[PDB]
Amino acid sequence: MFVLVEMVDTVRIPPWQFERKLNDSIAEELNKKLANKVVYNVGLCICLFDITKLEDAYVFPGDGASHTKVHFRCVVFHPFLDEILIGKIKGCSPEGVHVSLGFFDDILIPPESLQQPAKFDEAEQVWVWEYETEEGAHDLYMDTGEEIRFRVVDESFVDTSPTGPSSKEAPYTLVGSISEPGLGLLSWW
Amino acid sequence: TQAEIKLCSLLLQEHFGEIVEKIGVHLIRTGSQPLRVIAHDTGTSLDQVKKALCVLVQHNLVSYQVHKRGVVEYEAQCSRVLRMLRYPRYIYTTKTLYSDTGELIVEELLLNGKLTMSAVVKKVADRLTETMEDGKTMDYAEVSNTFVRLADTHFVQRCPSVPTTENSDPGPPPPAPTLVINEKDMYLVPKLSLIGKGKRRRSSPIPDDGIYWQANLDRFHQHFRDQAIVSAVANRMDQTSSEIVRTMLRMSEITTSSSAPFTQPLSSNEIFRSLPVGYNISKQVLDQYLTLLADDPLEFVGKSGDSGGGMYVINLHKALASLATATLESVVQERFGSRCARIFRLVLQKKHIEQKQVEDFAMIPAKEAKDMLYKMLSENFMSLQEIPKTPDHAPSRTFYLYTVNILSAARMLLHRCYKSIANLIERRQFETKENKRLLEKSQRVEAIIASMQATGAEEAQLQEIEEMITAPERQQLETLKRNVNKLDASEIQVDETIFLLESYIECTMKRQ
Amino acid sequence: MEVKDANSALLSNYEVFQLLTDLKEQRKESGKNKHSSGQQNLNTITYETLKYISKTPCRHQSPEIVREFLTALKSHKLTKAEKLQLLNHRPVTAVEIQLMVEESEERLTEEQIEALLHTVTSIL
Amino acid sequence: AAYTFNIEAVGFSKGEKLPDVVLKPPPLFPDTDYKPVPLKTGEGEEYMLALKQELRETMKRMPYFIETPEERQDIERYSKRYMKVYKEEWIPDWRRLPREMMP
Amino acid sequence: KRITTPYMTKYERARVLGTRALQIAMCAPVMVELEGETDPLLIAMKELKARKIPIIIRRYLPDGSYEDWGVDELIITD
Amino acid sequence: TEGRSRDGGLRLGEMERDCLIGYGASMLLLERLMISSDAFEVDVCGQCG
Amino acid sequence: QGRFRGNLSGKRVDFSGRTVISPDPNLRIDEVAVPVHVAKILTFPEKVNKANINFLRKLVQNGPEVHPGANFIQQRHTQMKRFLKYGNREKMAQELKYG
Amino acid sequence: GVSECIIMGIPMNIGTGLFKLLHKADRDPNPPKRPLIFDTNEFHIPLVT
RNA sequence: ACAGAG
DNA sequence: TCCAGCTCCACTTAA
DNA sequence: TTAAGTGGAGCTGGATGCTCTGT
Ligand SMILES: [Zn+2]
Repeated sequence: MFVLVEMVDTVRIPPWQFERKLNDSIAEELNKKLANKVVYNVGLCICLFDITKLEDAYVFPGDGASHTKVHFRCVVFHPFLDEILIGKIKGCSPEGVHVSLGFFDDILIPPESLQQPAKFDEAEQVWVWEYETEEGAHDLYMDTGEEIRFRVVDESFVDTSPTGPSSKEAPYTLVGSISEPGLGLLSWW
Repeated sequence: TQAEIKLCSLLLQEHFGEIVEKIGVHLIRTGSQPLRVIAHDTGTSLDQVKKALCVLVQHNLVSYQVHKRGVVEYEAQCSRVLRMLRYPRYIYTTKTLYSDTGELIVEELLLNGKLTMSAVVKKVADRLTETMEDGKTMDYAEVSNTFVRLADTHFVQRCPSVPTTENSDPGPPPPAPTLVINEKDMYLVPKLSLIGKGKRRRSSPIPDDGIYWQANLDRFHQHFRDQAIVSAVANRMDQTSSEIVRTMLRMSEITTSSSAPFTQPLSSNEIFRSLPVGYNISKQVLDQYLTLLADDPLEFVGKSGDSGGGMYVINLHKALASLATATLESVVQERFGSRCARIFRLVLQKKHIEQKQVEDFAMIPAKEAKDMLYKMLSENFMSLQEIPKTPDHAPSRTFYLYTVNILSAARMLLHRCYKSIANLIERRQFETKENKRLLEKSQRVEAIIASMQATGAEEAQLQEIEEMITAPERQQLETLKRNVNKLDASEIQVDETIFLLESYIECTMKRQ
Repeated sequence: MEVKDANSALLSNYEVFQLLTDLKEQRKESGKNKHSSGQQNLNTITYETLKYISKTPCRHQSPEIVREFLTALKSHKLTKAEKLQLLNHRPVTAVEIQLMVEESEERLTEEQIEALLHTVTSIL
Repeated sequence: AAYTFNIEAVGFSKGEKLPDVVLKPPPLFPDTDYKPVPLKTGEGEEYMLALKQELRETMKRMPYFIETPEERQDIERYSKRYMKVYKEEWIPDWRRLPREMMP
Repeated sequence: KRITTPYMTKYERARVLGTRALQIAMCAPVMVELEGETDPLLIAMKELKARKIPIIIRRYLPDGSYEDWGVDELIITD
Repeated sequence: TEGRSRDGGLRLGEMERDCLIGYGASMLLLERLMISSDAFEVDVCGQCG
Repeated sequence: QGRFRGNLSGKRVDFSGRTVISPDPNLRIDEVAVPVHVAKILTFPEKVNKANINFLRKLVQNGPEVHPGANFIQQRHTQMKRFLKYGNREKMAQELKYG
Repeated sequence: GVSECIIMGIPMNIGTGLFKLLHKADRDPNPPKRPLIFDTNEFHIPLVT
């Protein structure tokens, strides 16, 4: 479900690390700058996948470190629209249902895309669903959060960059839907 | 011309879009260029440049010529881009002289840029079906009958023709065919025996091929020039006197240059038969009018002859100088008030004048006149002569004669107009873009009514439209429309000022 | 840092399983130094991704299992985004094919859908 | 305190009534005594108002309005044929147009 | 083939010793067996005489082409 | 600062600059005339310059 | 005395000194005698590494007033400087790190 | 040029500035790539005609 | 601004 | 205290 | 006869060494 992103960078290798093969030292110094961070237009970087090319290791004047331009590919969790995923409920809230996908927690099920039978919680945090035959409106998305299946209808990037001179909002947002048949808790289908 | 290029950028974006306004503005700003560097200076791909250039040449907005070594150079026609703004006034004035068929002819010619005579009579017939009902078709005969009347009156004219390759230079194909204008056949229509009917949108080899036709924009300016002169005479003298002027100008139409100081003289003996039969005036009283017009110091008419009875000419250049001055004085009056407009007409008649004579002559005191004088310098309505006593040019020993120059103040005022329209468009587009949220929302509710209008459409959908939360919002959309309708209407009305000022500037230039 | 291709390839979750397992074989032979939080970011994202994938049915697969899965599914007129989803989630009921494949009730006949159920569960 | 220039060369022969010191800058949009002339109305000046708005809505739909091409669509799907933006294409007259502009 | 002179110029010698001294001042591995020297530039001069310096000199021709010469394969001289 | 009273320091003039160029001493001329006088950092916008 | 000649092409520099010169033939031609009063002021930043750690410790212990000594000490990723006249120098010598 | 390099604080081209130094690291350029398993061309002939 | 020193 | 450009003005050729 | 291109003469603006050492 992931993608590769082809990226370039100039990596500074300091001179105490000259006792190590360069392809090992470069990869470590790249994971330290990319892992668990969102790169704006492309998504959340998991780790470096491989180095595809490695240019000349210049030494610039006034420093002793070596600078080398690296060509590399990185595994990034970018899910395409209308994809099916499975994940666990962390919380119920008035604004909707919040889903976790392992590492990723900013998954929104909006109430405009929830199941139609029940749509306004009666002063309760937990969301509800009513079926006439079974369960009299007490069926619920439990706080323990047994895995739901959801379909990612929308995603948005918000540019979390400094405004004004210098001297926490979620930068990657994902919006699901659950209204289709076959979506929901796994035990329902 | 930074105001012109800013205004041309908006017009091309609204009528043609983003990847062609880039090429259009670049041609206006840099002048003529070969094709390869138009792409490179812009970063557009070569296929998009060809698409952009071919649409700008279709609507007659760029010319092309062959040069040394056979390269084509394109060249933008800046003034012809600005005349896209006057298009509704053209479509209205054809509806005044001609029926609704003549309105739809000019609309198709202006929107497609060039059309063949077979193509226009087709598309006018197709569109006039919506104006009629109960079986009656539009037929191609009554379309052409107005087109050939448009042609004789010179509102529509043939485009520059491709040359005959077989007669001239047979052989290797040229990079561009080096088009030329023929003076004989501009107003000579092809004869068409084919007739037919317009299709009512049910949805369930060509003889005049290459005879393209386009609107003759210079003929509309000769119409609008007449209306400015005729209406000025209607105010100052009388409606009867205005008709005498309208009679002279309508005869002048076919036999005079669109740029000349004087038209062909006409005798009062031949004016008499040309005036409509309802004007219960004797020939002797007709000569009373003509002398009292010629006595006027505004000199809209003059004598210029004595043969065949009384001979009279109407002055084209001197009427425009009056109208440009009346335009120039009217903006002074509204911006700074009547007492300042007094001083503007004072200095204009007392061609060079000093402060102590201004307060004496206008009966405006000091500390009120001088404040008005010094503002008119700083808005470039008025000038200083500064005759020196000595080659020091020192301020203590020179007499600061004021002057009004009409030509420079007309060029200055025209520059204010181009930026004024650009601002009005910028306000409309800002309020349209920042309400795309509500405009989509008000579309989608109306889309539920438009889509599935009749087939299977139950009555159970007519109340669910106002059930959305857009019903309180509606107050904003009434504010939107009243804003846009005032901004659009002001964008039309400032064009009345441009045409008066530009026609004066156009005639004083000899372009030698 | 500059990006030369945003979307380059689609990855199965088996390749990420194989990547992080090969990563784990050579990680944690040196600990975090706390000269910078950079090592903390790498550990938390690697661990939580694999703990997610280890609860997905992508385990026990292999390169020759995945390659032959495409070979069997080659003849079925499915796009990449549909073949990818059938691999990663292991469908066993009929309903999620209408989710994972658009207009499946129009493109695939009921016998073709039930052949697709068997093609998944016999190979995977 | 005196300046570099002599103030008597500018003016101020009496020795008083120097202009005051501006404390706060003047506002960006100062108030004006005069107002715009109200617009012209009529049955003819309003028909030009409606024809002007119909030329925007038409010339955006006509084939001369070359829209910018889209790019970097992520994946292919079966909703591509259902969502193909169909529009007919205009063709020029390549006699008048130069040879250098064929697509 | 490489057309430029095989001798190390005084400017190449000055900057190799400088860049190596700055690298030995930071905690880089020393390739020679040092013998109680403390001054980084003196250690770099032993590495030059022993031909152990890991620097490549990229000679630049004015058209933009280049030649990569090893410090160990230039002819050093006083 | 300018001199002994103010613990001023010494000048690398336009003539001493001409000497160091003739040695080809590019880094020493950078150390003397930037690093040990007036080294600074500015924020430069790459868009407007 | 303008920018381009007075402050840009040439400029006042620190770590500089001036004194009267006098002969000494017992020095080699590549040597110059520097007085102790200038040598105690003109400092050189020696970066701590494996070859000089035990040498610089003795210099830190002597401190500012004895000639083979040191005036300042600066920590690895810090840009403030500890003036070594105060504090106990035998503690600051023990806490030398590489870098 | 030399004079504007001293003004702007960048090392002059002449002298020791004419050449660049590369570090002789033990590196393998164009290293062995990880094969993709899924998104290879032979299994993904286009759907549309 | 002047005097010095090399 | 010494020295290149810029502009004004007479001075022949040419139609 | 005069339009014009080029000579000769006067006006204008620029420049004139490097540092410390004191009042
Ligand atoms: Zn900026």
